[PDB]
Amino acid sequence: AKEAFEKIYGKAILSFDGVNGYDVYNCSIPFTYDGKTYIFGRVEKKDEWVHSNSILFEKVGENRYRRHPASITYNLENPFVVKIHGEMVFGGTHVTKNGGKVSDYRCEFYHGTPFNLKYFSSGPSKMKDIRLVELADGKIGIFTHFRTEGSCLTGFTTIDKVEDLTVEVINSAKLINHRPFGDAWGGPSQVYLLSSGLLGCISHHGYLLDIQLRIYACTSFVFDPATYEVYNFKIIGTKGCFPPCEPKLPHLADCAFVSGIEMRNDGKCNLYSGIGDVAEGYIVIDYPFEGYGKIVSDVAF
Amino acid sequence: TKPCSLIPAKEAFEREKKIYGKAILSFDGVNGYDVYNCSIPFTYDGKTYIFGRVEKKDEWVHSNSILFEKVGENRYRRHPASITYNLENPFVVKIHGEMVFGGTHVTKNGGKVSDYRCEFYHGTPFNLKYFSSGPSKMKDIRLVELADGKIGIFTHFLTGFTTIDKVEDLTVEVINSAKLINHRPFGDAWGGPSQVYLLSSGLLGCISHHGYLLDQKDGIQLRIYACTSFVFDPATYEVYNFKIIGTKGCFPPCEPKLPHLADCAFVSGIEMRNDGKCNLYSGIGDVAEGYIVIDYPFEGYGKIVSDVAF
Ligand SMILES: OC[C@H]1O[C@@H](O[C@H]2[C@@H](O)[C@H](O)[C@@H](CO)O[C@@H]2O)[C@@H](O)[C@@H](O)[C@@H]1O
Ligand SMILES: OC[C@H]1O[C@@H](O[C@H]2[C@@H](O)[C@H](O)[C@@H](CO)O[C@@H]2O)[C@@H](O)[C@@H](O)[C@@H]1O
Repeated sequence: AKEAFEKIYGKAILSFDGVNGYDVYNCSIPFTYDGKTYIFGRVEKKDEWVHSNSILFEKVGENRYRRHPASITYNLENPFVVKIHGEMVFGGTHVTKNGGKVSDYRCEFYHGTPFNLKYFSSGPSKMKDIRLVELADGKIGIFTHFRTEGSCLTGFTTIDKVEDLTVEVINSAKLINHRPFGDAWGGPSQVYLLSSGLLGCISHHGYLLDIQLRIYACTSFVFDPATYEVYNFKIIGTKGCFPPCEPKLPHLADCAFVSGIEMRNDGKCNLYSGIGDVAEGYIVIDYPFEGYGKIVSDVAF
Repeated sequence: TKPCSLIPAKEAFEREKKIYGKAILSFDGVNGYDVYNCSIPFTYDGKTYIFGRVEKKDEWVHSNSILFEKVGENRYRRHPASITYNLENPFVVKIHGEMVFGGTHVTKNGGKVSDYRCEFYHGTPFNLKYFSSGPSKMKDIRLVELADGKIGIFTHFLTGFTTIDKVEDLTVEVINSAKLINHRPFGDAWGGPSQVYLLSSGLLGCISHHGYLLDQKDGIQLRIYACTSFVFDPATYEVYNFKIIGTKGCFPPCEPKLPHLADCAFVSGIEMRNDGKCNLYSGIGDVAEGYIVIDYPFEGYGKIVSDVAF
């Protein structure tokens, strides 16, 4: 609601080459494959709305990524990755239009190796916020976000195998205790298995500050799959924490759309976020799940 | 019982056809994947291009559409600058001075196909912008710029036809309200529009796919696809000159993706040659793209005046 978060140990905006100067934002977390670092980016012209594609970028230098020409691209917004049963699960939002107007959107899921991803399922109509994680016992955890009916409710369910991911499973997910989130809307960008067996969630939450301001903040919480309880909900980042950048339009002046965290050698983490729907940056923050266990999941493909 | 009405015409075509040449296209830069069910070739900025459906031979419904630049005779390579499209069966047309690009976007549920619709993009060939989808489970939607500057739309429910003023006006509602064309020439064949051309007469030259299920005495069931053409009067919805113009056996040999596709040619369209004949491009056996050199199929109804010179 009104927290008192406004310590950062460093910050940067990433540079992206090979996309004709287009904006790149709302990225996946970085991942490794075959001795290199990669990231998926949402690529869009600054002056175009709902004209995104998701592109695979290879890290080529400090804070610098270049489109990898071998990879196919995906007709998707807000790409994301996770490791399930030793392979990549990749997703994003596929937008349908009717005569230029958005009419539908759904999450599309791919699995395989990073240069050989195969489409296997979509989530339900008008559900953007779906994230997967491998649980300690090898089941697959699924976070869902029920947004269509004016409500903003988060669900959680499990499946045994990734090709069991269906509309029916997602739609029937049991609701989590959402009372910690208050009037915020959103959900996880990246979910992590912790050494405790709990799940560390790095999430995006939106608020109207009261005419209103739209705020999109980087948040975290810890989730217990055994009880459906939520712990330690907090704000961990805002757009003002990142280096300045002119937002895509003025109404996005307080918009950070989180990507996720990466652990550092020094025990702190890089919090990656889309900012202003124009850029990707990171801030260096304290480990947000401190006391609930260390991250044991990885994106080392 | 009720053998498809098209079988006699298919058999007669195989007896009576005139083929002046043939080739299978070669594709570089897709890791040995199959490339089939292409767009027609087009030109842009002094080069020749074609969009291809790219899929591993032993994978079903795992396609992407890739832009290929022409390297040499019958040879194309993936153009690395282009984005790729998560689509089957890509196609192009020129409308109001720009490219309209389309293909089929497949939705799955737990690995199983649950839906598919045509997605449309517009712009220049390396800068295509998504603007609309057709209705659920309608693959074969084709556009053409009419003699009067309106946009003609062919639909498949039975083939329908309707018009719009500007490409942004292409909606599910417009497509679903299309009036049915004269069905009587087509009989009981399954089929759909492929590339549509404006003719100098103001009529439309339509390249189409038509086919049927064939049970074989001892053999397995084939899904025949043949390359067909007809001429269409947009004022009356009348169809002229419906005929077969290509079959898989006309093209160079290629082992089909699965045995039921041993007589599947899924047409792409025609390209005029300097000698007044045409290259008929087709997907063959869902594994390759080829062309056969044929007589101009709209002979007597006017010259093609539409273009894909972008
Ligand atoms: O713009 C802030 C925030 O809003 C949501 O997406 C918007 C836009 O990015 C997207 O093209 C359309 C259609 O899907 O929806 C929203 O207008 C978020 O999901 C996120 O993308 C964005 O940062
Ligand atoms: O396979 C013959 C012919 O059939 C249709 O497509 C098939 C297949 O290629 C496609 O992946 C799926 C899902 O759309 O549908 C059909 O099984 C045609 O549309 C054409 O693509 C193909 O040559």
